[PDB]
Amino acid sequence: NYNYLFRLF
Amino acid sequence: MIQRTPKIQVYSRHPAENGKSNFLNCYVSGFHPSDIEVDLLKNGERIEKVEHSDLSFSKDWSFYLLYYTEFTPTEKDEYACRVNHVTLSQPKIVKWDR
Amino acid sequence: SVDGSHSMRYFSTSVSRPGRGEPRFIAVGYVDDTQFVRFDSDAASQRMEPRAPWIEQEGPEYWDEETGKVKAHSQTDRENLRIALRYYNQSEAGSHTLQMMFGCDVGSDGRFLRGYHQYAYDGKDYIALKEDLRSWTAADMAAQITKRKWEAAHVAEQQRAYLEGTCVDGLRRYLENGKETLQRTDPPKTHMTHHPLRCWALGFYPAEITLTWQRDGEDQTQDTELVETRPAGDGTFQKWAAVGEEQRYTCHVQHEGLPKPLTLRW
Repeated sequence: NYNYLFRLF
Repeated sequence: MIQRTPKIQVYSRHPAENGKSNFLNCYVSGFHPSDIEVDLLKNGERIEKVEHSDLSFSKDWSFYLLYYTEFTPTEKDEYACRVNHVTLSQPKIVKWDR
Repeated sequence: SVDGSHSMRYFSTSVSRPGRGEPRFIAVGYVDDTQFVRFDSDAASQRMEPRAPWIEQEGPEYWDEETGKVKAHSQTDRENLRIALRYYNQSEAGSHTLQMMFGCDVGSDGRFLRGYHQYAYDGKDYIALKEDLRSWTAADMAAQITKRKWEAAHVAEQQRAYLEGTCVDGLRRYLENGKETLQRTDPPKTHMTHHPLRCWALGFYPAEITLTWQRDGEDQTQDTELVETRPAGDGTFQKWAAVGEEQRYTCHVQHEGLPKPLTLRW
């Protein structure tokens, strides 16, 4: 299961 | 930035030098960045069908790739691997040994 | 490994293609040393694809949902590649690489052990979630800017939930469905050669292996050559060790798939 939240730097 | 030179290993999949099907492999590892050219060579001529695994990397973030072509080794037939990378002034050619 | 622990890892690479279009995104998924999924932005499917027989036993909702999450990653790291240019005052003509690793560890019993969430820019550490899954390790002044933002937005909590939850739930399921394949070992095939000598371990899984040289029962480090473990292409791995003067030396091979550590008769 991949992650569902990705953030910017 | 820090560019890492590729580590090259050309080798046979299963043990063989005679009529028994195997796979010729050129495993490149420990390099950065990812743009790399791997050519399997038969007596100096590029083998046309050479597949490779999906790009992945190690704990130090350096990449590794395995290039392979299906083959049936014979006693006399010679093979090689040609690898070019940004860290390489000229293509490096490693010949299959044992 | 010997602990009996099992691990799920997702590796992602983004390489910007200046003047040649949008960046290339490759994402690969591994359970221990066996890959099971992949996603390549250059591929026509534009969807998460299987690479192990036991992941195809998953439902069809899985492949749609997993595709949506890896595509979000690829699109998110495309802006992050551009943010890095501003943080480091670099030009739009250079090719740069952004790498991410995330995943979790479980034990032999399947309980949560560790979590991972790290980034690298151009092959060197950018930012990492620390082992407490609550604080961040920033490697340079650029990552300090990102660390402050991720502390204000409380990103650690949102990741810690995934690592302890959805992450381990999947690893368990993949381990059980791949029981016939994942919870097994391949012992090395040992053999030795001589040249005016070296031991060979072939066809072993997992890749964790140790090759030792002892002369007359004493550890030998000098005149010894050990190459990195290599894949054969069939899911197993290979490694060899080497050192007139002869007969007095012995090669000792240790592996979690070996009933006993092996000693090689020259």
